[PDB]
Order: sequence, then C-alpha cells, then structure tokens
Amino acid sequence: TVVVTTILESPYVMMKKNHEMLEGNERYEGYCVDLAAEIAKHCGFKYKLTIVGDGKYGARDADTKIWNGMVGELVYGKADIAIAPLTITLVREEVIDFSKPFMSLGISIMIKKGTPIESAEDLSKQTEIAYGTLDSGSTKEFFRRSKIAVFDKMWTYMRSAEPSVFVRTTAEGVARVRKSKGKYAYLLESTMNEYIEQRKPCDTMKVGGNLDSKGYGIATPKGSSLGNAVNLAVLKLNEQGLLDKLKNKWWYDKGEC
Ligand SMILES: O=c1[nH]c2cc3no[n+]([O-])c3cc2[nH]c1=O
Repeated sequence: TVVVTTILESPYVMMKKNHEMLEGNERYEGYCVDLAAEIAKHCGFKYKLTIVGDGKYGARDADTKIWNGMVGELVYGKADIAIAPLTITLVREEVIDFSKPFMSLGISIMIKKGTPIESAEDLSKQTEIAYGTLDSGSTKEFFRRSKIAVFDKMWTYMRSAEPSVFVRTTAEGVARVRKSKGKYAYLLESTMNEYIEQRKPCDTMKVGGNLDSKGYGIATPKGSSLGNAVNLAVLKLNEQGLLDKLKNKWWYDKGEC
C-alpha cells in the first residue's frame, strides 16, 4: 500500500460532511481525491491517503535547512508520493521529482466586486486601494526579485506601505479583500482566486492576466519506483480530457455563483 501525503486545501481535499461514519480514503472528497484514484488506477497500486502532519506544502528553513510540509515527508521517508496542489519549483525539484503539471496557474489579482482595478499596472499607478501578498512565499519573492518596471514599482510600494499589506494566511488575504470595502486587493494563485469567485457571498472577482506561469505536479522521491508511471498517467489524463473535467466539476459544477 502506497502512502500518499496530501493537504486539506479546498477543493483539492476536504472532509466529507459525514466523515465520522467513514474510514480510510472514504473520509475525503475533492479534486485531488479523484486524481489520486485515477493515478492509482493507471499505475496499478493500492494506496492510503494521509493528511500532511504539519499542514504545510514544503519549504526549507534557511538556517537549519530542514524541509517541512509534504516535501519534508517525502525526503525523510514518511510518505511515498504527494498528490496535492504542490507548485513545481526549482528548490523543491532539487530534492524530489515532479510529474509534468496536472494544472496550470500564476499570480493574479483578487478584488472585492466593483473595485476599479483591472491589472497589475492599474494597481501600480495608484495608492487609494492598498494591495499585498502572503507575508512569506514565492509570490512575495516574485515581486522582491522582479526587474519589470511595473512589478518593481509594486514591490517598492508594498515593502513600506502602512498599515502593513502582507497577510499571514491565504484565508486572511481573502477575508481582508472581502471586509475592506474595496480598499484592498490581494495577489495570489489564480486557481484559488478562481475558486473563491464561485463561493458565496459571491463578492470577489479574479482580474487581469496572470503575472507569471507555474504548475502543480505530483511529487515522488529521487529514485522512486513510482515516478515514471505517474508521469505518463498525468499526460494520459490530460489528453483524455479528464483533468479539465475534474477542474470544471470542483470549481463550476459545484460552484455557488
Ligand atoms: O507553496 C505553495 N503554495 C500554495 C498556495 C496555494 N493557495 O491556494 N492553492 O491551491 C495553493 C497551492 C500552493 N502550493 C504550493 O506549493
């Protein structure tokens, strides 16, 4: 039985309402729950879903150099594969292998409906509406390291805006957009931004083109006997139209807006 690490992040993995009456994999539902079943079928393995102990994706402490999250669970042997919306990045790929992406995404803008902002350039050319990102992570780093004039102007503003425009969690970023009466715009992954829009009170919108391009991938340890098959399975499901189908199902068929 393959041990699958994953993360409770909607709509990827969520507890079914009647989870206490159930056990094992049946306790969960979501895009990644459906994906794990397809990947297992196509690779021929039995598996057990487990939620990542510390509830994190995967980052390496700059001082201690220890890996936390799902990446940590793979490099320290606690799980055999990670099936979740784990972004394919250079630092992670140095230590684990990623399948080809199963979903595309990029940095985007979340506004409270009615905010007169349509792009990153709009935001950079004004100060009435504050804007920020998660206070740690790649989105913040994107701006910090960018050489593009608009993005550098945005970084300059954000780094010294008061009150602080950075938030501790994704949920706080969403709540701040919702409760700031149009005076705060949040930068985050387009997939989450698209998902919010679609969730009641239906008061947020995704605007502008993505500012970068990335992808989520299934992760396995270096030398894993699972890597090759998992990678072919993702390509097959994309070509059969199944990945698009799952995305449409969890974002729109189950949408409320
Ligand atoms: O560092 C990460 N950060 C992530 C933040 C996310 N917010 O909404 N979804 O879905 C997310 C997926 C993420 N995946 C990552 O690997």
